[PDB]
Amino acid sequence: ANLPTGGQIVAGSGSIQTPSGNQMNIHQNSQNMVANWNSFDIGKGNTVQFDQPSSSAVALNRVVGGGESQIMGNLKANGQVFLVNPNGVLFGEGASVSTSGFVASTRDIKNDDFMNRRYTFSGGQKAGAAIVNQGELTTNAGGYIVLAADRVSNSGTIRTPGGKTVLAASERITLQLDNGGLMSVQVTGDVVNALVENRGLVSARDGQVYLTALGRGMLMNTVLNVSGVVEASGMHRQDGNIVLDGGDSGVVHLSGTLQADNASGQGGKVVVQGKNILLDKGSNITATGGQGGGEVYVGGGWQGKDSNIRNADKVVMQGGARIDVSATQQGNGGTAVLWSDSYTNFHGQIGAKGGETGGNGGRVETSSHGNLQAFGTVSASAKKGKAGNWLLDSADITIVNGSNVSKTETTQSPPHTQFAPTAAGSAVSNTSINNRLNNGTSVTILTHRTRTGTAQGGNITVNAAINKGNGSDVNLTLQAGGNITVNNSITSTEGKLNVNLSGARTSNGSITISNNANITTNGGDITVGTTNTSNRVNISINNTTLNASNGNIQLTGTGTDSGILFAGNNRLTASNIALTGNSTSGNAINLTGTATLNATNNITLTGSSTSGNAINLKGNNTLTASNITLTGESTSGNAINHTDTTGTTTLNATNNITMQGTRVQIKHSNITAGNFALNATVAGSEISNTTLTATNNINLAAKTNSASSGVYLKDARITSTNGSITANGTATANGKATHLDGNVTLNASNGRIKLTGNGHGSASGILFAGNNRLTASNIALTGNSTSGNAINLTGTATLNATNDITLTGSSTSGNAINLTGTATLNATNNITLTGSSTSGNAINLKGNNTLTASNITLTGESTSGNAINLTDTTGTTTLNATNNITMQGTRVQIKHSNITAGNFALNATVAGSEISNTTLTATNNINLAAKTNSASSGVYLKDARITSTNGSITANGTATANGKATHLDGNVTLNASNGRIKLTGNGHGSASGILFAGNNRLTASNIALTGNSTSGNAINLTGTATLNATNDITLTGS
Amino acid sequence: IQMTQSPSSLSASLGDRVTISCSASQGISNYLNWYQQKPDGIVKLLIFYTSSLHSGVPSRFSGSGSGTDYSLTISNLEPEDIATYYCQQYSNLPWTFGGGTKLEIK
Amino acid sequence: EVQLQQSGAELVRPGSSVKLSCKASGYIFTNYWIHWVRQRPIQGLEWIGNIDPSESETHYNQNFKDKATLTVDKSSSTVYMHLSSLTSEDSSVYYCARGTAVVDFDYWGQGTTLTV
Ligand SMILES: *[C@@H]1O[C@H](CO)[C@@H](O)[C@H](O)[C@H]1O
Ligand SMILES: *[C@@H]1O[C@H](CO)[C@@H](O)[C@H](O)[C@H]1O
Ligand SMILES: *[C@@H]1O[C@H](CO)[C@@H](O)[C@H](O)[C@H]1O
Ligand SMILES: *[C@@H]1O[C@H](CO)[C@@H](O)[C@H](O)[C@H]1O
Ligand SMILES: *[C@@H]1O[C@H](CO)[C@@H](O)[C@H](O)[C@H]1O
Ligand SMILES: *[C@@H]1O[C@H](CO)[C@@H](O)[C@H](O)[C@H]1O
Ligand SMILES: *[C@@H]1O[C@H](CO)[C@@H](O)[C@H](O)[C@H]1O
Ligand SMILES: *[C@@H]1O[C@H](CO)[C@@H](O)[C@H](O)[C@H]1O
Ligand SMILES: *[C@@H]1O[C@H](CO)[C@@H](O)[C@H](O)[C@H]1O
Ligand SMILES: *[C@@H]1O[C@H](CO)[C@@H](O)[C@H](O)[C@H]1O
Ligand SMILES: *[C@@H]1O[C@H](CO)[C@@H](O)[C@H](O)[C@H]1O
Ligand SMILES: *[C@@H]1O[C@H](CO)[C@@H](O)[C@H](O)[C@H]1O
Ligand SMILES: *[C@@H]1O[C@H](CO)[C@@H](O)[C@H](O)[C@H]1O
Ligand SMILES: *[C@@H]1O[C@H](CO)[C@@H](O)[C@H](O)[C@H]1O
Ligand SMILES: *[C@@H]1O[C@H](CO)[C@@H](O)[C@H](O)[C@H]1O
Ligand SMILES: *[C@@H]1O[C@H](CO)[C@@H](O)[C@H](O)[C@H]1O
Ligand SMILES: *[C@@H]1O[C@H](CO)[C@@H](O)[C@H](O)[C@H]1O
Ligand SMILES: *[C@@H]1O[C@H](CO)[C@@H](O)[C@H](O)[C@H]1O
Ligand SMILES: *[C@@H]1O[C@H](CO)[C@@H](O)[C@H](O)[C@H]1O
Ligand SMILES: *[C@@H]1O[C@H](CO)[C@@H](O)[C@H](O)[C@H]1O
Ligand SMILES: *[C@@H]1O[C@H](CO)[C@@H](O)[C@H](O)[C@H]1O
Ligand SMILES: *[C@@H]1O[C@H](CO)[C@@H](O)[C@H](O)[C@H]1O
Ligand SMILES: *[C@@H]1O[C@H](CO)[C@@H](O)[C@H](O)[C@H]1O
Ligand SMILES: *[C@@H]1O[C@H](CO)[C@@H](O)[C@H](O)[C@H]1O
Ligand SMILES: *[C@@H]1O[C@H](CO)[C@@H](O)[C@H](O)[C@H]1O
Ligand SMILES: *[C@@H]1O[C@H](CO)[C@@H](O)[C@H](O)[C@H]1O
Ligand SMILES: *[C@@H]1O[C@H](CO)[C@@H](O)[C@H](O)[C@H]1O
Ligand SMILES: *[C@@H]1O[C@H](CO)[C@@H](O)[C@H](O)[C@H]1O
Ligand SMILES: *[C@@H]1O[C@H](CO)[C@@H](O)[C@H](O)[C@H]1O
Ligand SMILES: *[C@@H]1O[C@H](CO)[C@@H](O)[C@H](O)[C@H]1O
Ligand SMILES: *[C@@H]1O[C@H](CO)[C@@H](O)[C@H](O)[C@H]1O
Ligand SMILES: *[C@@H]1O[C@H](CO)[C@@H](O)[C@H](O)[C@H]1O
Ligand SMILES: *[C@@H]1O[C@H](CO)[C@@H](O)[C@H](O)[C@H]1O
Ligand SMILES: *[C@@H]1O[C@H](CO)[C@@H](O)[C@H](O)[C@H]1O
Ligand SMILES: *[C@@H]1O[C@H](CO)[C@@H](O)[C@H](O)[C@H]1O
Ligand SMILES: *[C@@H]1O[C@H](CO)[C@@H](O)[C@H](O)[C@H]1O
Ligand SMILES: *[C@@H]1O[C@H](CO)[C@@H](O)[C@H](O)[C@H]1O
Ligand SMILES: *[C@]1(*)O[C@H](CO)[C@@H](O)[C@H](O)[C@H]1O
Repeated sequence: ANLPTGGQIVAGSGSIQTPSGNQMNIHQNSQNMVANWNSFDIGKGNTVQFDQPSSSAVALNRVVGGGESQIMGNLKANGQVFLVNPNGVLFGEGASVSTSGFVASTRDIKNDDFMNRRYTFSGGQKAGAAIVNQGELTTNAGGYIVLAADRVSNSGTIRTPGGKTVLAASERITLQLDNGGLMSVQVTGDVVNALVENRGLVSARDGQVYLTALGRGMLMNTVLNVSGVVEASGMHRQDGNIVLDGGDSGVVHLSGTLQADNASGQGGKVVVQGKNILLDKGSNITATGGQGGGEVYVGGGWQGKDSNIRNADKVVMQGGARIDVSATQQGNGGTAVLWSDSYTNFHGQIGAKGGETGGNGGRVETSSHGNLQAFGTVSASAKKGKAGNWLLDSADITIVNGSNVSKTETTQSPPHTQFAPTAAGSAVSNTSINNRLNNGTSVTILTHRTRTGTAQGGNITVNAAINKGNGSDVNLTLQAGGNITVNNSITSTEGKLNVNLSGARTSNGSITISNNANITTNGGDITVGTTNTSNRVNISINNTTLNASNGNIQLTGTGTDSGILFAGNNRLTASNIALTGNSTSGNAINLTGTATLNATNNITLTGSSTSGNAINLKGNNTLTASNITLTGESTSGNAINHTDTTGTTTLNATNNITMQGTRVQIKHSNITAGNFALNATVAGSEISNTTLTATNNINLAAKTNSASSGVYLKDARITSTNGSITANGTATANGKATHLDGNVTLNASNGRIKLTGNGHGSASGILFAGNNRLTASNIALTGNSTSGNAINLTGTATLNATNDITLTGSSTSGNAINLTGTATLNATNNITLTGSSTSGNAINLKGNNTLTASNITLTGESTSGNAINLTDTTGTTTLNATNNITMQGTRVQIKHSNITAGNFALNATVAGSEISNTTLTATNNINLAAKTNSASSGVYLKDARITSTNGSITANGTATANGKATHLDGNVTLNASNGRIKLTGNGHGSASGILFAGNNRLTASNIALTGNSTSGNAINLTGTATLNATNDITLTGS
Repeated sequence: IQMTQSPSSLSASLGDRVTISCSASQGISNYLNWYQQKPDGIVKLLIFYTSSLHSGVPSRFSGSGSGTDYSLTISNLEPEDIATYYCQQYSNLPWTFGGGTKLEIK
Repeated sequence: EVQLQQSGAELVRPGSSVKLSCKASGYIFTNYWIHWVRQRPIQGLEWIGNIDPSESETHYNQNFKDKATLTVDKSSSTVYMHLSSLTSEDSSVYYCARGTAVVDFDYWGQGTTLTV
């Protein structure tokens, strides 16, 4: 038997008695008292009992002599017991302490502080003194056990249910008590050779465990070592059910098991912080929960951004080490975090599985601010809930094949040498991420550029295939601050693999998918851009196939020299392929090689460049989809240039196409569309060497503000099997509103053609050069201009209308309708040419023109010129009409013409009409009316040979001015053998009536002449006249 | 598209150099007509396009400008000119008109 | 000369409807579109809509989209402006104009008074 000796009460009021050799009793009366002891030793079988007024009653046993306290017996108390021994304290095997609160400390506490309930411990300890616990230390519910020393070891068991267990190794330890319980502990001050080791069991269920070790040196020496069992089961305490701290120095080598489970609710919170933290093979940190997983933190918080947890410098997870935060029955999985600031080597297993009967998967983050070695396995799958996430973040990360990276975990591994990283560049095994996609867990990889001067620019490099042949729908997002260089397939056969190769929100890098890095998603999305963050990211692509199957492919990014560039042979199969690009000097979209963008629903390409081209396709690119839309804007270049001396652009729309841009320069294209439609709004468009076939309506609208022609077609064959072509050109400059050139053929066999050209200023209207073969069931050409021509067909033009042809023009000073070339306007039912002018001519046929139809109706108005003018010293105008012909205007001048008609009718209302050198045949009546108000002739016929097979020639001239009312001159021949000839001439002033000169042969059945003049000759047959009639001849005048 | 006129009214003397500036909400290239409405209610067109005379227009009328600013000038003022000069843009649908500038004599 | 004859003064109670006529002569009726411009009292001019007699194609200002309607009769060379649900606010002088495309409103009608 050995009981403490030298007991002397220094403060407070209490008695010390020894009723037996093995029994020692202390009676406490005051709330606080300090007792100084020469030696505090309890032998085996000896009992030291405290008799205290309450559970909050306070007793202190400060050892002031002897050596290390040797406690082998049982110490029991109804209140709080504090033992201070600078020489250290040892609890042997079988020793038991059971108090309402117990503190063992090697640091002395002043008496004045103690009576004032100020529990602070600092200094006064013997160098190297340790507190070793091999027995059992237990307390009542709400009790606490604290061991603060230079070194603390617990090879026995410690049990503080519902309270706090604190093992600190620091110079100054501050304890805050209230109402007999422990509220907080303040641990500060580094000490030499600090260490707190726990090889036994510590259970603080529904409480907290703090194992803080603040060391002065230990560059690589063990400052904290837990190899036993630490249990803090219960409710998820926000301060953490288990909290470790390695201080600013040392290595926290943990080999035991930490448990913060909750069978009935949410698991506890486990936090492990320090400088260097290594978890051994047997580490079993578990934070599972019945109603949802807890939380685990190794080296810091999420992304290291939690201010309550120190960020570790290096964290190593040896193979076989396990952290489990998965839900057990039903609920969401917890969070497991591995953060370091320099180097993280991870080889262990992390479980963040959701509840089996319900709940989503947890989240796992394995990120290092410097070098990252993630080679272990992670499981955040959910049997019923959504997939979990395995997040990674390093300086720069490169995916590698397999795990044969000469890792140093257990073989040829001296102790704490794993804290010396060797593999520069944050390699990640593709095998790990392969299993992550295979087990229904998302993978997310980020970087972030470090300070300037390092080679860690924040890049991602895929140097290994990434596959997913099993599991439910998963995601995989790679968002770096540098490059997204991909040089390996990312395939998925089973399920969906939604790839998002994003750039960082403030990234200044680019995305390159080359070396035939095919990405198959078996229905998953691919979003290589960001979407709208104005994130400057180039998307270079070379022999990369993007198969989305049933997913949607969206690429976005802005590149000053090249927004999105395509090279080699690319294939992109998806429900919707949406390309969006921007540039400043280069091409916003630049497809150089073969690009086969096979889509089922919609292709959309969008671009905008200040000086370069928005959309610039020069490759052998094929784009087949239901709806393809190319929208671009360019200030100095081209919105949509597809020009290429060798490359051909094939477009196949099952439904319709729409292209928009400032200038749309299409070229060498072969487009099949449902309802094609361009729209250029700045610099017009150009269709050259294309064969654009569309089942239905085509709408080519374009406006040009430059000298370039608005709708410039050259060697284009544009057909509409069932619809109509409607073109709408507008030129505000000295260009042409609509310019047709070269071998152009337009077919609208069941529809219409409407070429509308609105000139401005000196601009001409619609233009025709070369050979233009427009075939349609209805042709309509509309033009409007001021000084140039509203409508002009200088070049050969062929028009075949099953129903009719209509031309309309309005020219202020130029010619409204001008035909200075071989025009062959064949039509079945009707042809009408309407024009109007102020200074120039309304209709001016010059070249060799033939206008075949059943019905021809010309009309025009001119203030000072000639409305209907058909004359050339070489050109011959032929009009072939089965039924009536009508010509109406102010002046009608027909020369060198050869007209055939069923019926015929001129009508001159202002300037009279002139027919000369013509051959006009019309079976039925040839009524010619003309009224002139100037000195020009009313009806002026010369060298004309007019024939009426079955009809009657009728001329009716009125000249209010002094011109000839009806003047016939030269070789005029009139055959009306079956009808009547009636020429009526009304002169005024000094004007004559009917004037006959030259040689006029008027043959008919009945010949009637009528004249009316005031001062002139009513009828004046000056030259040779010859009238042959079979019934009678009538002449009258005044 | 909104049209701007300034000043809303102007007073001057016979034969004085008259200038009616007409600023636009944006660059409308040259889609500008200068209608002159006599006080009775007859509305003509004087300068279609920025500077392009109409038929019944004396040589005194002449415009200029590009982009956002345009002006119509009557070189010699005679009492026929007294009217309100609505400058009209037609670049963008719907077409709009100016606020009118009455040209009063003094 | 090219003339744009309209109807005389038209006065109705608010909430009524009036069909304004624009009769054109001296030019090819199907060679230019007819315009419709309102001069609000002491507030500046405004464009209502146009109809092209060639095909009766119409573009309407959105403000008058439910307020006005245009009809054309090529036989009489006339374009008829229809209105509905008139108020005192719309009481103004309504002009019809001969619009080409590049010449715009080179001739205006005499104008009718619509007091409502
Ligand atoms: C405690 O820490 C030491 C460090 O060397 C290790 O060897 C033991 O295995 C562990 O229990
Ligand atoms: C975690 O616990 C398991 C089983 O309890 C053990 O196999 C691992 O070694 C330890 O890390
Ligand atoms: C993910 O799934 C794979 C199946 O390939 C399994 O091998 C891994 O153990 C698991 O993590
Ligand atoms: C990532 O790779 C790029 C080349 O694309 C290099 O410039 C950066 O230095 C590196 O971080
Ligand atoms: C990844 O692969 C690239 C070639 O694609 C090589 O240059 C790097 O050294 C490697 O890490
Ligand atoms: C990357 O890892 C995968 C595992 O799916 C392997 O197939 C590739 O050979 C390696 O590059
Ligand atoms: C998985 O991917 C989908 C899109 O398919 C995204 O909405 C979810 O946020 C991600 O988990
Ligand atoms: C992307 O790649 C470029 C080289 O073009 C490098 O300079 C940037 O640092 C990285 O983001
Ligand atoms: C993309 O890959 C899927 C895999 O199921 C295949 O069905 C498609 O035909 C291919 O384009
Ligand atoms: C890339 O991924 C991000 C999330 O990191 C998502 O917001 C963007 O929509 C996708 O492009
Ligand atoms: C596409 O592939 C070819 C050869 O197959 C290579 O020359 C190009 O560099 C790459 O883009
Ligand atoms: C994906 O596509 C590339 C060409 O872009 C091809 O080389 C691969 O075989 C395919 O899987
Ligand atoms: C990538 O894009 C940058 C501008 O963002 C351009 O300067 C480079 O030439 C291009 O490769
Ligand atoms: C492509 O986008 C269309 C938009 O209507 C959608 O209906 C399809 O399901 C998608 O693939
Ligand atoms: C970025 O890209 C978008 C998409 O077209 C464009 O609107 C912005 O102008 C350009 O900066
Ligand atoms: C289009 O792409 C090519 C690459 O072949 C580049 O040379 C041109 O500058 C860009 O416009
Ligand atoms: C393509 O986009 C159109 C709208 O532009 C949508 O209506 C279709 O459903 C889609 O395929
Ligand atoms: C597309 O194919 C043509 C001829 O087949 C070749 O000349 C172009 O170079 C290629 O883009
Ligand atoms: C997109 O294409 C579909 C047919 O695939 C059509 O129904 C839509 O109207 C169009 O926008
Ligand atoms: C357009 O694309 C279709 C497929 O829908 C193809 O059959 C036609 O031959 C091509 O014109
Ligand atoms: C494609 O464009 C046409 C043009 O009329 C429209 O009718 C279809 O609805 C759209 O898909
Ligand atoms: C063209 O557009 C029409 C509807 O406007 C659609 O019916 C045809 O299928 C498409 O080719
Ligand atoms: C051109 O595009 C515009 C929209 O900016 C549309 O209003 C016109 O109808 C089309 O010709
Ligand atoms: C269209 O093609 C012709 C001859 O094929 C060439 O002369 C033009 O320059 C191009 O636009
Ligand atoms: C005009 O002639 C050229 C000669 O090749 C032909 O390619 C075009 O199709 C036709 O318009
Ligand atoms: C074609 O475009 C003109 C303006 O250039 C417009 O007035 C017509 O209405 C449209 O058909
Ligand atoms: C245009 O042509 C169609 C049939 O082609 C006819 O029905 C219309 O009367 C004519 O204007
Ligand atoms: C229309 O054509 C004539 C010659 O036929 C020419 O003299 C005019 O200048 C033009 O407008
Ligand atoms: C051709 O023009 C005539 C003139 O009246 C008209 O009646 C027919 O209907 C049209 O085919
Ligand atoms: C009638 O038209 C000819 C050319 O066809 C022109 O030379 C004359 O000046 C005009 O009166
Ligand atoms: C024009 O020709 C057609 C042919 O039938 C006739 O019906 C009209 O009366 C005539 O004007
Ligand atoms: C003149 O016109 C007739 C029918 O009007 C036709 O048969 C002849 O061929 C053409 O010369
Ligand atoms: C042409 O005009 C005549 C009257 O002269 C009429 O009978 C025919 O029907 C029309 O073709
Ligand atoms: C010429 O016009 C007449 C009526 O004047 C008509 O009957 C004949 O059919 C047409 O040839
Ligand atoms: C000639 O034209 C006039 C129009 O002034 C018409 O009234 C007569 O019927 C026609 O012969
Ligand atoms: C002149 O005479 C014709 C008959 O020849 C008559 O139709 C016109 O009305 C009259 O001016
Ligand atoms: C050209 O101008 C005419 C007016 O003569 C108008 O009817 C057409 O709509 C416009 O294209
Ligand atoms: C694959 O890697 C090679 C070598 O670095 C590179 O040349 C290719 O561009 C890339 O796709």
